Amino acid sequence: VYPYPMEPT
Amino acid sequence: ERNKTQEEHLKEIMKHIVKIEVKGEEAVKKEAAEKLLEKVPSDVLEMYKAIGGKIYIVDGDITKHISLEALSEDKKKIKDIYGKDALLHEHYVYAKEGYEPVLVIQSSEDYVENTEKALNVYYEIGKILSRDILSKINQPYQKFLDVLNTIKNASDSDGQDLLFTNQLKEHPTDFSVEFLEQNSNEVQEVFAKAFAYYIEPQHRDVLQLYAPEAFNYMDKFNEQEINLSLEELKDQRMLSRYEKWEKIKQHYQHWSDSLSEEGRGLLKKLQIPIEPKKDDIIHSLSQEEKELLKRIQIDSSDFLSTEEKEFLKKLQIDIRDSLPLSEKEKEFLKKLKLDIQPYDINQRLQDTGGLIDSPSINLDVRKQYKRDIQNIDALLHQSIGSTLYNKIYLYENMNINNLTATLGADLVDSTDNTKINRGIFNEFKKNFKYSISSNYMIVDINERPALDNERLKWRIQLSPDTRAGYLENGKLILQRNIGLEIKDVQIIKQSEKEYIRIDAKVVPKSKIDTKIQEAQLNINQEWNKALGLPKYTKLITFNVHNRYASNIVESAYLILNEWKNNIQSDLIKKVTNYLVDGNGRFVFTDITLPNIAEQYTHQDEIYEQVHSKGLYVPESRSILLHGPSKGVELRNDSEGFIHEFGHAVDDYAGYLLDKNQSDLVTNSKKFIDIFKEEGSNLTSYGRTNEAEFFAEAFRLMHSTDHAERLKVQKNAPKTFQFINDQIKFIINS
Repeated sequence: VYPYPMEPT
Repeated sequence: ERNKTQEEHLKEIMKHIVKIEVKGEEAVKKEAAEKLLEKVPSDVLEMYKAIGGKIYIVDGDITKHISLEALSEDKKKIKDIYGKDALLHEHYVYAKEGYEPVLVIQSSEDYVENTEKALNVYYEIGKILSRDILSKINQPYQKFLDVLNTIKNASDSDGQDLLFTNQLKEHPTDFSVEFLEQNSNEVQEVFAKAFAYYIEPQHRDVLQLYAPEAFNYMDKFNEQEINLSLEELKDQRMLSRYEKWEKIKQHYQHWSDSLSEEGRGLLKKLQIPIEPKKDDIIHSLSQEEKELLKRIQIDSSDFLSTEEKEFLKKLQIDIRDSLPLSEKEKEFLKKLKLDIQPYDINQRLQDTGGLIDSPSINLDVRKQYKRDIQNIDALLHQSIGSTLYNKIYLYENMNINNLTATLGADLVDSTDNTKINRGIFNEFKKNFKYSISSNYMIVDINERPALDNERLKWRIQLSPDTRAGYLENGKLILQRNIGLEIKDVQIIKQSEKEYIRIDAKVVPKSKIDTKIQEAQLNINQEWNKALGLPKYTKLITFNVHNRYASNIVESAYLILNEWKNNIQSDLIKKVTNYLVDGNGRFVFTDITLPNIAEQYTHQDEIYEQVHSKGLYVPESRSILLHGPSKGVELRNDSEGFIHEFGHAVDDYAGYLLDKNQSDLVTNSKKFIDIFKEEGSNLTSYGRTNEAEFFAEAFRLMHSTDHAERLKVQKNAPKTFQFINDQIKFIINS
């Protein structure tokens, strides 16, 4: 699984 | 049989505000006054009533009346609908402003044959509407500024030559909310004027001829929207607010009196989540786990948000009353992450989109959540429909981030945090047509002030069918799985601060789901024909459950058109086919990624789940894209998607190499070196590892912004050349 994380809310 | 209720409604309100005081046998003059005010939208009269206004039909010099006895020489000289100066004691109409509004109309035989007077009367009524009523609910506003601007900046000056004064005519730039701020009377005149022309049947055609945009507005407003105005006006009235709260409190009286202890315990823990307790966490920690908790620089990892970071961090503090990093620990933390989450029921529903059986959390908790939910579902059995009332609006204050963190990042004007950025606003209103609630919505009976991060004010129109639970504090808890259609989105001012009013109507969740399903079916016909796949293949899937629903769907199309117009058609087909051959999928969803089968199905352990904006799963050969979030400074979703398609390109190329095994070309020594060198030239995220670098790089190279395409070329040439080789390799082979 290769993601692209979001930005902490 | 129902239009007659309307005439019925009239007579009623008339009885109050309409007071006749004449000579010539009132029966006639009065009859005339009814036929005149009959043309005015019923609800404007009830609104005038709401603010204590009254209409007096008297004889002779209108200033010769009790209500107008105090009028000041200045306000004794008026101007008619056309701008011509007149003398009050010579005119036939006047609307007194003030905390005790007065409408005085001179009783004349004909108002029909005299299309001019009528126009004026309506003009002073329109003046009442805009100046005395709408002003108490902060309007007209941006929505109206729009009609005004469309009129001036339109090539055909005849529009202005009918509704604007010269003061407005001259004004250079468009009328901004600021203008209106210090020109309320100006706008009110135009508003009033357009309302006038519209109301008076004879002058209506003229409006629709030279000022169509205005006609339209006043048309829509008087045929529907107005009723919402009345609604908001009432929401301002203390008594109205409480008369409402009571009827509802009463309609659920039995439901409440019969409610058990546990029942209330549920409704309660549903409103405020239980935070994890140290004495438990520490207690749970295995011997090694507890020990291992001391060599950790928690602030090391990333999959742990600050809140979690700090929380964990204080766990040591209690243990200390005593005497980067390895992945075995990285594992330990991915494990504790799960355990330190608040027990938040509504949260659980939103994250899973309703699939409460998702194995994205530890069985015991999954079960604990299911038990409580099946119960709340049982508790919220009585529907809102009642004989105590008809249409019932409920309110909800929401945070934009909940629907789209990306736009939520630029919603408030950075120079003036009281204003809303028209730019992001437009983009946000764009494809917002339907919404879904997978968890229990907690609304207010009467609208209340919002929180800072909440700039979204929903005004929801409940269905009689909708089930709900009553709370003592004047809030209702609605049942899960509600369907909502967006009826209107506009910017409004409230408390010297701007908000986005969302007017929605509850409908059957299935009706919405059918739209989603019909769309998913449509999108494949289209992209199956483009990519040239078998007519009935299932490539793209819409896993949409939450509140910004319709959007997820409408952005998938756009995301793909981007994907298309930036990458080589033949690379697309070759890779895409590879994916389909493995049952792959392009999943566009609004539920957190660890709840998409395509990922959790191929997991070893649960704590090995990933939630992010995008994710590529080799085992499923699918690309997942979570819409509600904000990619770490990704301009938009298009990019993130392509970034994932990069991991997909990596996955196919490696395969073409040694077809006997699924290994990544991004793993080859030849590449492990290019990365070891140029692997710090592009985005920081790219610096993570080869696969991410390859993808990050792959992405920039296919950006819609060439400025970015060049960056790779003159910063990671050895890479720009690699990726391009892999492209030919795949295209040909």
